[PDB]
Amino acid sequence: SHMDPVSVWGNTPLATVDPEIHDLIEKEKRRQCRGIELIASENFTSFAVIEALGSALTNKYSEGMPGNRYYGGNEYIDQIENLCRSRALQAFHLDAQSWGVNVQPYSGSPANFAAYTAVLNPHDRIMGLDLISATSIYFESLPYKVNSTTGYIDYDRLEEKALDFRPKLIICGGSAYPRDWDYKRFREVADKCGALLLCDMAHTSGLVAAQEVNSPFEYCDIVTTTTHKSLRGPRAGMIFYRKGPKPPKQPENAVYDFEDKINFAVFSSLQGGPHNHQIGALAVALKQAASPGFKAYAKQVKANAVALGKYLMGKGYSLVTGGTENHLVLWDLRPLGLTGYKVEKLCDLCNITVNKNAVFGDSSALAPGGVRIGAPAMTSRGLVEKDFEQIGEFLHRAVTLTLEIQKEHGKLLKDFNKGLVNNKAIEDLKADVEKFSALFDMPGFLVSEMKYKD
Amino acid sequence: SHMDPVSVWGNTPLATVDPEIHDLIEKEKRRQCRGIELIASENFTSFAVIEALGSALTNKYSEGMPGNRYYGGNEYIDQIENLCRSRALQAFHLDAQSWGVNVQPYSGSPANFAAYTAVLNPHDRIMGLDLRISATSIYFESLPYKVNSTTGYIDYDRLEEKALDFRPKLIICGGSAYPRDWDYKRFREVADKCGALLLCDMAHTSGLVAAQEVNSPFEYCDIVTTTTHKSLRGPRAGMIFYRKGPKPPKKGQPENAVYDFEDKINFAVFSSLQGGPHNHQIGALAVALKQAASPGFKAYAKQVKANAVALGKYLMGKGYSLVTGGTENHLVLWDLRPLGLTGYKVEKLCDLCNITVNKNAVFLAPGGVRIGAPAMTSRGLVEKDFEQIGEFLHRAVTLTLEIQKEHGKLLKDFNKGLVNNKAIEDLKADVEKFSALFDMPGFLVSEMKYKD
Amino acid sequence: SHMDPVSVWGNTPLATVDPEIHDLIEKEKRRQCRGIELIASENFTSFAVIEALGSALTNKYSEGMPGNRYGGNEYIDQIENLCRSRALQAFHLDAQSWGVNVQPYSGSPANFAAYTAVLNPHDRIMGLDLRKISATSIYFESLPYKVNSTTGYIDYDRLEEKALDFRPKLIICGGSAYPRDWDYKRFREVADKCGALLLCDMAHTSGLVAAQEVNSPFEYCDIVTTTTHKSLRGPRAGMIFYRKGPKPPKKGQPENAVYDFEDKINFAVFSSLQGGPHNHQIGALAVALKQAASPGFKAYAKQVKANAVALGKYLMGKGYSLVTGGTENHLVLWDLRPLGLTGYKVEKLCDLCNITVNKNAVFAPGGVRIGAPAMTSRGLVEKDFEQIGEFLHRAVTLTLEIQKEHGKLLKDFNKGLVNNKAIEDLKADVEKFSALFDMPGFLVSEMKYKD
Amino acid sequence: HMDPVSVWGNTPLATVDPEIHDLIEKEKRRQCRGIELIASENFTSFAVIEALGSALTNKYSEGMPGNRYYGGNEYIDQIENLCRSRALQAFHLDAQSWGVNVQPYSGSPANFAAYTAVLNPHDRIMGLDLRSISATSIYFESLPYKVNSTTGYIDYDRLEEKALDFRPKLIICGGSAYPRDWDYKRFREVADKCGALLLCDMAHTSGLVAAQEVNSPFEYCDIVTTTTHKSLRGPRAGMIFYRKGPKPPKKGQPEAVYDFEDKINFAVFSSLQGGPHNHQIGALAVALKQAASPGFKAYAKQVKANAVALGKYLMGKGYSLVTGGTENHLVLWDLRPLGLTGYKVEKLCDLCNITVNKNAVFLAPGGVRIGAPAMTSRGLVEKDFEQIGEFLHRAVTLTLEIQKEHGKLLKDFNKGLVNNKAIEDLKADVEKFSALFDMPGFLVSEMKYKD
Repeated sequence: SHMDPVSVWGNTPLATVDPEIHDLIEKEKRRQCRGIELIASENFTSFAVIEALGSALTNKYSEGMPGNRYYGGNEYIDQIENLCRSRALQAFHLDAQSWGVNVQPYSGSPANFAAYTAVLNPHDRIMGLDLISATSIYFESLPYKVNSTTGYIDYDRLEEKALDFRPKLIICGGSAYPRDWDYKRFREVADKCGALLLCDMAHTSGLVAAQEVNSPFEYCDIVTTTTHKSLRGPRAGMIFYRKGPKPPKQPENAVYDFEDKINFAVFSSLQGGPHNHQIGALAVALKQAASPGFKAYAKQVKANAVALGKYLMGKGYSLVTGGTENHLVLWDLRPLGLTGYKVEKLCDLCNITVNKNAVFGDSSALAPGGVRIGAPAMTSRGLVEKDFEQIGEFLHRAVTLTLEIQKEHGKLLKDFNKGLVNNKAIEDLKADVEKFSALFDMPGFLVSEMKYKD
Repeated sequence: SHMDPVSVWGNTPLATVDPEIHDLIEKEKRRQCRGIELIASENFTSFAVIEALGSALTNKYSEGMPGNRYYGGNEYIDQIENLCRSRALQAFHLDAQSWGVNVQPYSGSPANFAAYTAVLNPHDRIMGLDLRISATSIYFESLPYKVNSTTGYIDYDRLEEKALDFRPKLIICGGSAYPRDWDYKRFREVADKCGALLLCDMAHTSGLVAAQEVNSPFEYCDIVTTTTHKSLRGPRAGMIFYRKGPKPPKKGQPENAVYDFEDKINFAVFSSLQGGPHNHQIGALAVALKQAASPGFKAYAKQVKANAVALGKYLMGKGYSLVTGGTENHLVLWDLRPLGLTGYKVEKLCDLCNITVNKNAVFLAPGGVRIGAPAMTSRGLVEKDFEQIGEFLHRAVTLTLEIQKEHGKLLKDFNKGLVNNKAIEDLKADVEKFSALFDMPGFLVSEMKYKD
Repeated sequence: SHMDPVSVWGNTPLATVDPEIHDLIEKEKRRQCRGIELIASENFTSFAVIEALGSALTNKYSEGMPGNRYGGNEYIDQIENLCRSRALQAFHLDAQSWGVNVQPYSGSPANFAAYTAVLNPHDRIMGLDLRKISATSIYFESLPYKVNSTTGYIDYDRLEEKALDFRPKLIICGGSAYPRDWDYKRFREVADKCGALLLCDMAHTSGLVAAQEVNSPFEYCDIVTTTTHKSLRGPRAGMIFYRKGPKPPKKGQPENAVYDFEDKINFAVFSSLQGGPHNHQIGALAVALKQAASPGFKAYAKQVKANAVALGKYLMGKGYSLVTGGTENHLVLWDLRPLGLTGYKVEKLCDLCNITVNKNAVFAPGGVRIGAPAMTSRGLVEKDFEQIGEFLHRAVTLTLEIQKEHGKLLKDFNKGLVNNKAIEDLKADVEKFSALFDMPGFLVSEMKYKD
Repeated sequence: HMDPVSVWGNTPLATVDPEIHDLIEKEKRRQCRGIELIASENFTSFAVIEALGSALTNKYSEGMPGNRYYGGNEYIDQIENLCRSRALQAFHLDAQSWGVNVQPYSGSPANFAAYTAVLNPHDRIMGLDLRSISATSIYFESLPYKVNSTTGYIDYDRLEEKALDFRPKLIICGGSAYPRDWDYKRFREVADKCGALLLCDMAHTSGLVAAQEVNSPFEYCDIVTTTTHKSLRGPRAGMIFYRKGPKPPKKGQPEAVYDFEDKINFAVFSSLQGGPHNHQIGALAVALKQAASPGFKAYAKQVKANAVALGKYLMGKGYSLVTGGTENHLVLWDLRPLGLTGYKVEKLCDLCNITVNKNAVFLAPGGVRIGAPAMTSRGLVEKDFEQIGEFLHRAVTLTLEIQKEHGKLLKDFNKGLVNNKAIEDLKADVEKFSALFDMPGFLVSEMKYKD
């Protein structure tokens, strides 16, 4: 009849209001620190970020335009957003006269689409790596591909394809490319065909901020990013855009027209307001990302991926491009006669989380031939090159086990699956993974206070 | 030289890692519980939802397809999303054989655009209330239907006549400033007459819908979308509900037709989810949907409606004019044109008095103000408190009119009477004294940094 | 074997090379003589036009831009130059304010090149009863404006209200079955209020327009398209007229603004003429346009309008209902609903009686559209159109009888259309009537089927 | 009052319009007193011209395929039905396997109606040398495939990779200047491996195809479109062939009929405002009857032998041909080895009554396109096409001299063309050589402008 008291519904902890969800989060906390997390797009963010994320900021509606009022109901939100904006420019070593940033998109993908909406008309032609996204529904997409021999982006064919196809936009960035990007060559191709040049640096934005990979800002018109990957932030989106005078190519005294179009495109995608708690949490992560500690983290992420890749190749496994210059290694399993799904499935049963991933020369996108392995998340748990060699040995045992099950039971998934049940070798591997994982600290929550202990 | 230990960067609380951001959040925490929050799209959600939001779920990648693995890496998020889905159907009294729900969209707006992508091709015709800017207007062909220019109600006849002429593939109902309920039956008849899909964006009133305090869109609409932080009192997140199973008897329809939304909506959402959903939103939303299904939430929803009614009765008793002369939901739309005031003038002055409202068009610069009850109600306010809010609103517009009668109707001229104004300072102080009397969900006023 | 010599395949007349087709054309020549041709879009063009249509012009390729060279195109260019200048002269247009492109194959592709030249794909278009789902409704975004459902006149206030809400980039005026003139001024005011281009498809009334017997669209429209075989009495061919030169004073228009239609229309037409225009249509149209500028053509246009009025006054005197209760142009829209007869029933009964009309929707199509241009061209005047009025009255009287003795269902009604002496008598009466009028375009003295 | 009907309507063109009469007579002379090497041109038959210029131009029909055979459409429907059955017969098509729509005004609108029937807007299309500015590139997403840059043959491997990356909904084959036959087998392979419909626009060689002198696209394509005036030697008109009946064995295909017919007819009908050109359909029926004649087969074979023989002659003088010769009606002459633009050769040939088309070779056009169909219809044979070869050799020779004596920029180069006795001498031999040959379509003996 009457309402519940505010203290009952509104101030009672999750543990009491919703024991089922609380119990599942606790089980997920334990999962995160009792296995080996090699999903290349995942990180373990800081408690500070998580605290800004889960705060009263989730209550605040704001318009979806860059705030400037700095008074009234938006006084503190506007200040938080101003901090997010400047810390963003600062993290990527950008001059505010030449670069602006919008931190309002909910996530990377709506940020990308808002950017496409700002600068393109519907059906405009777009080229990206292996490019069904809204990108491909509402625009005319055509992929460029890696060189069949080297695994690097085939820049000559990129230029020939762009000249034949005439894209209004060329997208840099990938999810599974283990090398850096020749943004200069991309600029040259884009200039030869009249295209805008945008980088989606989602995966390596943390390496970018740490100046451990080439900066797309040197040559790209627009740079978008999701913020939770190597950046180690909340799940949020950002759009960087050039400001001021255009380099010459073009009418006299041309200035970039990106700012208003992008702000309006984002604004019009933000019905009900942005996630101001994400902006607040992103501000915290951008501060942490500008620190000397974060530069060292980013060097360790690269060093860790290199050391895992050296361990794997030393056992005779094949890496796409024969190594890595970033946070991940792409492992080609075709020379073993294995599918990425099989290795991913058996790894998962041992609490090692990887992603099956297509490799060049795959027949069907239904059966990818590789696995993708990233270092950000376990590096954040404090792992260094030697720990990543142990991870290599865990992976070596998992793939070895996968070969044995396949050879014993068959390559058809139905037959392959027979070797996964009551398999002591799997159970032994899984136990070793848990003992190893349990050796490391965990950011974002206190393992000491977890509900499910060892 | 070496990495910071996990302890240092990773478990240190926000107050030490980032005092500036910690401070601004504390100031914002004070603003939320020391003023009068009438933004119709705002709520104050529960501490429990916030604890789920701010948890290790933010680290978990998932593919962006409805989870069914229940083993391995996704074991626990699959269970969480599964509870979110089932609790969603329960909160809105839906039978799983008839209705499915997708809880993966980041927010309401990409939830809507994914719904449109699933069932429409580019350039298909759409009509909505005041639908033009938005991606909806850019990639589809949109024509607005409108409210009757004298009653403020939706003109159902002109809607039918536009629909018959324009032939939309999709008709959208739901809106942000319409103070009445929706004749969804009529919308269904109009949609059936022209062959349109019928979609409700129930964002603002989903709380009342789940509590069965307003008309259920689900009776008549093919798809219902929602943002979950307004009347529903959840996190900021999105859901897409869609019909499943046999389509109703319809002339010329192929025999044994079944709805085909599920796969199309699932693929469109998945293709909009690069890097995965916000699994912390899904967990926080499963907490809100459990709270929405409580007996206390039905009573919250009745109270929201009663509070809006009673604030409206107070305003009209003072001779103010409300669009349609009352409300059937959580808001009141205040027509300020007979006062010779613009909505921005009241919004501005109110803002300076810690009363947050929204200028809003009525029936080009908006001549009205939208005022919502869900936020203040959530702090426990009842009708008599909304009459006190009414009196605060009455003082603010009285002062607004005084400023305009002394300094002028032009904007720069009006902005003068807003500096060093004792009436403003008196209202502000009184609003704060009043606001400090009420409980506040989500955090503990007691443990706040900036105390009274 | 070897090739037939040129003379055997290439110079032998049609009557020998293809007797079946020859006989078919001769039977059709006879059908055209021995019936009352009331299809409002038809005419009987001149032998001179036909002689230029069927000439060696059909062999000539030209690149498909307005010929300006006057070489291998020396003569086709001069023919086209005459065609353009006669086009301007026939419609009383200053060659400094108007240009005309005469290369489109027909009216439809002319309109679509016009749209292609001034609009982007999916741009919004409004036309009369504009949805047959044409390229206009598929590649652009179309929305009809309509006639007042009670008076049958165009509802100019709903038009404006619809255009303010829909915001067309292009408003098309002109119709196939509208029996009144067009307030182009009001159309311009509506188009100006909503930022729309204004185009008139004057296909049906172009002959009346040239003779200045109806309002001229050129006073107010940006573009004017037309097919040339209707009231204009020419070959089947298309033309696009467009404003050129400085734009006239317009609120919110930059000073010294110019029209920019010419090169976009030319390129759009050129891009649509794969393998070149139909230069025999251009020569034939040149002839028709010369004929349309004559004092005889003005009197013919007056007579077309007098004839449609006289027919309308006759049918109304028998108690029939016409949409808008009359006509101001070449046609009459007969509302058959007060009688319980469908357009198809009246249309089929007339067709059996050698009277060719078209079922037409009115404010199953419940009306018939009847036009005066074709019979007027055989020399018929008002008294002769009143006799057509009587033939039409008899045939609807006979249709109402078949439905009254056999039923309003189609299969039930077709019964009465079998071995009906009344139909046979009406058919013979129409035939004896029609046979006595002259026939342009060929010599009845040389026909194969003179009886 | 109105003119008497006979005065405006039955008088001949020479009386009504002496200006246009004169121009057509001059053009008739230009056609029989020059060398006409436009590969898209032919000289159609008098019999075709008589059906083209007939009372058929007066008849309105709906634009749906005709089936009435009674009343107003009695004879038109019979003409159309003959046209359709003769079209199928001219290309040896089982009427259960193939349908044909004969009402498009011309080739280009036939193509667009085809695309409108089977494509949605923005669907991807691939064709040879396509753009990304026809209505095709404007309303669909087009990407070209190209010929091997060094050999000039279609690069079928790059065609395959391009189609697999681009995923067209429609692949178009056919070309305007490709001097070789088409591997339709390969094209159907490529289309199946990428899910595409396969359309052939056979405009240029449909004459060769009907006579089975080149590969039949009907073996491998879903839809075949054509204009009818080229090698087919008919009227300027268009034709859409579409498959009917059982679909061929496909992997995930229900146990499925072709679905083109109703979609094609509706698209064409929706493009036919005011009705088809029924005189074109009549004239086309004549052309198809003539195409299925044993002499037409001899004509087709002769067109190729003339193209070949002119190729071998120019090649034996040192000139380079794209692909080193021809398998059809044209040769494409690569003039880049001479430092001559196509325009410079076309210009000088034109001053000599030799009409050729500058053409882009494998960025001003680097060669010229030469066709055989037109002069082969005037009866010319191999020895004569070698004489053209010699005329052409003299033209290029004289052109090279002017470029040496005056320069490469047209401004300077042009001075060589003034007061050029060699040019004048060549024109006379051209004209004298032309006068030796018959001409179809009109009697040379009866022209106004005699020798």
